[PDB]
Amino acid sequence: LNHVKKVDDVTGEKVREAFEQFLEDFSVQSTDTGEVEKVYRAQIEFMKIYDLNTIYIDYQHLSMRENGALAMAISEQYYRFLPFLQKGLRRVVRKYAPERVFQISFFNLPTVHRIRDIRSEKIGSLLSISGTVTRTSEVRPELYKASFTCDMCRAIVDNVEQSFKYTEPTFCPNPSCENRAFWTLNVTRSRFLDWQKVRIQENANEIPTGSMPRTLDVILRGDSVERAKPGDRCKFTGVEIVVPDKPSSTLLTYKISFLACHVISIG
Amino acid sequence: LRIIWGTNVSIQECTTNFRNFLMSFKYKFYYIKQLNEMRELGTSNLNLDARNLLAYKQTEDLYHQLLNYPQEVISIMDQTIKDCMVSLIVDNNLDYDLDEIETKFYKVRPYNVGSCKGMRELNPNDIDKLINLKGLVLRSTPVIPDMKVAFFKCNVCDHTMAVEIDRGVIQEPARCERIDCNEPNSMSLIHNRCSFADKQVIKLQETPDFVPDGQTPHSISLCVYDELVDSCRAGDRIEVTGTFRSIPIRANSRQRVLKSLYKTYVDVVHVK
Amino acid sequence: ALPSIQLPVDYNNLFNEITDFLVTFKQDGPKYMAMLQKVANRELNSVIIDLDDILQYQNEKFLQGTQADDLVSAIQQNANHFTELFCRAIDNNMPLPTKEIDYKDDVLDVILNQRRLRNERMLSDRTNELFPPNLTRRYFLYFKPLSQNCARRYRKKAISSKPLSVRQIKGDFLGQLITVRGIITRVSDVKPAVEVIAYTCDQCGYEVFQEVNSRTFTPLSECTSEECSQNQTKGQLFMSTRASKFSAFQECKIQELSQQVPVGHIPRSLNIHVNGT
DNA sequence: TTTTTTTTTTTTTT
Repeated sequence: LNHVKKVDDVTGEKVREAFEQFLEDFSVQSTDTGEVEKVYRAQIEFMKIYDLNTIYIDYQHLSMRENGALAMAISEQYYRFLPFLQKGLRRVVRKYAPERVFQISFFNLPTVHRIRDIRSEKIGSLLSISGTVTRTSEVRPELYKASFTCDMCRAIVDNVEQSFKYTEPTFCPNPSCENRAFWTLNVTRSRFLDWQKVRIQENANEIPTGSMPRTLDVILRGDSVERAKPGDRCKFTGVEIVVPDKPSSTLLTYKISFLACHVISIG
Repeated sequence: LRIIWGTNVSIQECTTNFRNFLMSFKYKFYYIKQLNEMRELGTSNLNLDARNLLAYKQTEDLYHQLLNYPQEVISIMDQTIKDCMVSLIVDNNLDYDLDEIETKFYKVRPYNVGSCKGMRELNPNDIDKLINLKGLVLRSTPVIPDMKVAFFKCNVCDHTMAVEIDRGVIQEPARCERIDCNEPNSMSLIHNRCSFADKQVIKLQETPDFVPDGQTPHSISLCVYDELVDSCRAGDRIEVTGTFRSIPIRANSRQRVLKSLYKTYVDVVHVK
Repeated sequence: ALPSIQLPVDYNNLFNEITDFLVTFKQDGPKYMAMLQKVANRELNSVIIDLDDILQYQNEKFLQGTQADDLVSAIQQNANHFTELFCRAIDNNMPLPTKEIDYKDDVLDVILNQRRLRNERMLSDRTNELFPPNLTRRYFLYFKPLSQNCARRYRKKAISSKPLSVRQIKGDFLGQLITVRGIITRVSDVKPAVEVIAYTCDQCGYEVFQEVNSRTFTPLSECTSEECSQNQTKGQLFMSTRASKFSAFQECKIQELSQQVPVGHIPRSLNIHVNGT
């Protein structure tokens, strides 16, 4: 049974090679004494001194190449466009460096937004927010991809299953294993990462007494995990999105889930 | 006249019968200058007044027709005044650079139509009507994400096709788009990617200044949308307006069965 | 499988007695002919049917023959069916015009007006099994007690009558219309409940009416309408909240008098529902 | 085939 045909990403792919250029083609301000060359090549090959599987880039600098118009499509449509930024970077560093899962972080964002400022438009978009920690919870692994199979009786199919449930594998296997069936969960081949849930509280100085500040969770996915300390206010990356527990999918209930691919302790 | 259901309020009349409503002080016992100040600011959100169509004619009855069926007339009104804001554009011709401010949406905020007393007096006989209400804001519920256009995929092909959520419901095709493929493959709904808008909820006491004496005041159930979300902080008796809404709830738990008594809240059109 | 046994109780003729009970009478024109109208005239909602005149009417139905079967005792011995039968015949002799109905005016009055006008007109195209009688009412039915000084006719024992304590309340009192006295406590706030409750359909429309029976029910969608059904694939359908009717409901517990009670024995409060006017 | 639960007693504590 042939697979035809894959699609597409279109603009997302245009932004793939365009952001590929930007991540490769500087991304630099000052010639000579700068702040030149690339600085990201210096940074990624210095990141190959380490291979911690993470990067730092400025959004402000991301403006300059397209005057920020690409920064837009990566601004609101970001969640949609992530898978390309990474493998595009990977395509680029495949020209440079080699057991690899790369993690993006964007900082120096245009403006700090409030929790009261939190709205549905921000979904799949980068945003800067800061405030006080509540209850850091112990770190427990992120599935990313897993190996689970068979699936009746050994399909050994290992990849993907990265959906947010996170169950399950066993989807459309082997051939011919015909699962259904058990996944069956294969844990050992699965690469894991992070993560801890830290609920941020809205800061007192800004909040308008009487208020009782209404606050939600910041999840720490990325090596930026754990860097926080209770009581501090910290710049965050937006990624509004949503979480499962009003609508239902007829063959539910949802709420705000704040994530950051990047965090700094400032504040 | 475009007769509609039992609401039976004529389209392409109210729009027109509101269209001559333009330019009246009058009387009173603004008007178009509010419509006028609106456009430079581009804030949208018509504030209105109400009473308007009361008592001035035309539409002395339409003032009632909105009270009777607000869900409809608000749709018509916003729709009309979008075009009336377009109609003011033809005098100055090219405006605001240009037709995009005509693309920018508008909405009416009717308030102070009659005064109905408390949640206490509220009745089943009227399940749709606008109500003057009071009481202090208790708490602001967390921001509720809301479903507008649901996004879908499959492993077939994999493809990106998405459809409107419409009423609170979700119906995707079991299969399939693109191409074609078809194929038995189940639809892949991305939870996150789909379109969303802001809704909230607030619980509110009924006129804590007033009591049926001695019994405790009943609780106002309010929700709102857009700007009205995070409107004011709380502890505000002040005033509230909106049409009534009620919905049955599932019970035990899960099970997909009704509780056979409708949970009752307010569509909360406006507050001043 | 479900054994079945004859009993002297028969609803058949009692229905007829109810027809002759209402609109035909004198002592209190009669109260049942134009007040019923005043309900259909929309100046009143509650239909107050006194056990008093059930007694006085049996004074017209016995003494004063010809003799008639028992009523107030048959009433307070059952208490529930007499609102589904005694009231169901009221549809028959209710005045038509009635006076000055208008339409809108009242919200949803035009809805039901055009409900059955679009129903008969969409039924007129198909003809060129009906909305249940409980759907169009706009009147509640309230029985009132006979203490009574004229209960001394007498039927003697059959009068309760007495505002007995909940301790006095018994298991054989299920399905029995009675007087109880006691203090109001906690008095749940008034809330709408439900009655039929027409949910619209999506492709060719029509409608179906799910009866509101008991305290809960299963919701339903599929498609019932033959046209949206089987072609194609099935007409979707959702609830129309303005097609719904809600009877008024406020439930309140009533505690014992505390001097009705034996000396020990903590007060026993009982559960009550409110319906209507 | 699953259902559904906060006072009262005692305690250690500024």
